[PDB]
Amino acid sequence: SGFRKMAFPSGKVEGCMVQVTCGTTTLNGLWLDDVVYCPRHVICTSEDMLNPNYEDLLIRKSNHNFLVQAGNVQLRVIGHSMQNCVLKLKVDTANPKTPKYKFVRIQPGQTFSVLACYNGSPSGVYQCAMRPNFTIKGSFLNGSCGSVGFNIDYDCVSFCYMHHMELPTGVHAGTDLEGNFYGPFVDRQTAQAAGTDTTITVNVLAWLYAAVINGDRWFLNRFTTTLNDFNLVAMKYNYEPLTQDHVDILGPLSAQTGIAVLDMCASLKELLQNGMNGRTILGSALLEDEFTPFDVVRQCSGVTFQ
Amino acid sequence: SGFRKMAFPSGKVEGCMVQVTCGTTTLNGLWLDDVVYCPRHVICTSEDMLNPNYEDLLIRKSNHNFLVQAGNVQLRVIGHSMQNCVLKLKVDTANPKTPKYKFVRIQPGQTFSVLACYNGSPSGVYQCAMRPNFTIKGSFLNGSCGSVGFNIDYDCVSFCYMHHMELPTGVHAGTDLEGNFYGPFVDRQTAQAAGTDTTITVNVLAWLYAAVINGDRWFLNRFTTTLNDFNLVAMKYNYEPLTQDHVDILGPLSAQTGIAVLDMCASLKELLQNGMNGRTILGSALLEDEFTPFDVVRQCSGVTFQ
Ligand SMILES: *[C@](O)(C(=O)NC1CC1)[C@H](CCCC)NC(=O)[C@@H]1[C@@H]2[C@H](CN1C(=O)[C@@H](NC(=O)NC1(CS(=O)(=O)C(C)(C)C)CCCCC1)C(C)(C)C)C2(C)C
Ligand SMILES: *[C@](O)(C(=O)NC1CC1)[C@H](CCCC)NC(=O)[C@@H]1[C@@H]2[C@H](CN1C(=O)[C@@H](NC(=O)NC1(CS(=O)(=O)C(C)(C)C)CCCCC1)C(C)(C)C)C2(C)C
Repeated sequence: SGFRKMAFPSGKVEGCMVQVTCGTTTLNGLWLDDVVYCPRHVICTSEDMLNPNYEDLLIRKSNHNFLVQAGNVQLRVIGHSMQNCVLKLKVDTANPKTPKYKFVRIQPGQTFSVLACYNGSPSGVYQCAMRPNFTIKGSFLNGSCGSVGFNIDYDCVSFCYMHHMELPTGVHAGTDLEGNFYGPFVDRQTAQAAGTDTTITVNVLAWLYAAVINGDRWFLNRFTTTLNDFNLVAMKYNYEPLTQDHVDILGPLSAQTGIAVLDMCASLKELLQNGMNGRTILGSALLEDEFTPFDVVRQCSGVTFQ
Repeated sequence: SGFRKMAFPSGKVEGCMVQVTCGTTTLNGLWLDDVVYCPRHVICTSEDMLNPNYEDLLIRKSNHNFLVQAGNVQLRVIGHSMQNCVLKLKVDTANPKTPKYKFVRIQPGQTFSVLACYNGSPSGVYQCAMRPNFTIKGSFLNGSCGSVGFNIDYDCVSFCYMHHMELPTGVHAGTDLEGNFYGPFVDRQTAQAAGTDTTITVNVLAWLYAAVINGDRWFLNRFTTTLNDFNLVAMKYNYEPLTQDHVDILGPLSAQTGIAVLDMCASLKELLQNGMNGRTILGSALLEDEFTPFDVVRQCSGVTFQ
């Protein structure tokens, strides 16, 4: 038993991390085959971030301006190209540790593991979720740009995030591995609007099911609620609308615990209105929304990977 | 910025996990050089748990009763020996991916990363701490026995834990890599006394320093205390006696934030007596004691490893 925030094993991603330097800016790059992916704003200076012209800046840059290192052994940049907000630094050596990689663009509510790197060296791994406002609550300092988020299907590493920048609130934003930002953000140092964050309801319900499997059962009621009456209670506390598809996704968890989704909704319908009086659920005093239904099945069935 | 429970990169540990099978029992083993380490109760059946005689049980077993597989490769066992509560299976092939390993026995209050494994395959990594009662709050199912805990010291992997069994309270217990259990426990299915769990005070203080660096400063008061008055409040709510040694390690955190340790103790002093009042520090409504001051320095400075 037990329940903790689990990140995927980072072994297959550590071998793809390199150091990328352009002038005085040093950040991380993703070395897959003979291509090195990194944030395109590595070619900028201090006052270039304020209003950059990336086309004009890349043109004044040449191949010997990019310094790519993989540990002590180096790589020679052969051809630089731009794809949206990421830089394609092609090299003369193909990565022998290239795994079965995969480029995916995730939806708000899905979780992934982040391998935080500095100077091309892995520092730590942790799990987080893409918030409904297309930001992530991660842990990043200077030098962490280029760190990637990923999942493992089985042997297929699914890259889905690359860190770019930090918001004034303290959350973080980035792109997929094709250079397209998550959200309405642009890679420019200027104040931009960020949306209001909501609570992922289908994730809170999966977390409550995890609490039932582990023994926490006090939050449970005997009543039921509609699929519409619950949405009234949800949409006040800035919770996210619950659909019929979410009920079908929670099938496995509903069948193992013998508690219908609409029954667990009635338990959640009561918790949001009254509070918790000062109790705890799974060792937490707040409701957790960073566990997808699939994350709960992994921790309560032992799903392993390559 | 940011702060999340962060685990060490598990790349160097994934290549050491193998599958050990003895009869019907299949669990995980640690492959370092030409030795495989696994819990000794792999030789037990279902009836042996109540009262196992490990000497008499091991004698009835031979080298060909132990089958070890590192994925698709079979490791033929040559010599089996028993050291405390772990079994050694010397195989004919040395692990070519043997990292720079190291066997350590951690103290209560220290943290480490756990690589939960099933059938010799890594399932995920998470961070936890050794509780003062020599238990850990982990996440383990059936087949997870043999999963190891570790720290990464630059280029040296420090193995410090191997999972063995689960307690009635939902917590877990195990041994070091020499076979010596953490705590008074013995590997036998029989009611066994566990100790009262206290809160690691030096970790809560370090966690409060992390909140100050990240922006959370509402809990800072204007009082101050010595080292003895705070211990009266701490020892009632089950915290560890705060010693002068704990004040000395928190230097880097106190020097960066400009807040003395005795100053943070007064702010903590009010936090135990008056509660928090539906408030959250670092996004948590409870006080966290699973972050050593070394962990906080790591996330707030950028320590990487090999
Ligand atoms: C990353 O590139 C890196 O690690 N580089 C190596 C050299 C150290 C670096 C690190 C981010 C902090 C964790 N990322 C950046 O420098 C990017 C790029 C420049 C500025 N930033 C960035 O993160 C800004 N944040 C920022 O610009 N946020 C906004 C504007 S704001 O934050 O509202 C304000 C007007 C500055 C107050 C822009 C985009 C949307 C969010 C708001 C800070 C360095 C100030 C944190 C690029 C080109 C965007
Ligand atoms: C591990 O061997 C494994 O993963 N095997 C693979 C093949 C399935 C397995 C993991 C189980 C839970 C994570 N570990 C065990 O089976 C050990 C060994 C037998 C029994 N257990 C075990 O964990 C017991 N727990 C237990 O016995 N705890 C106590 C006694 S008790 O819990 O108070 C009670 C009287 C049984 C209620 C003894 C040890 C100290 C704590 C108390 C359970 C399977 C019941 C969880 C060994 C040989 C100890």
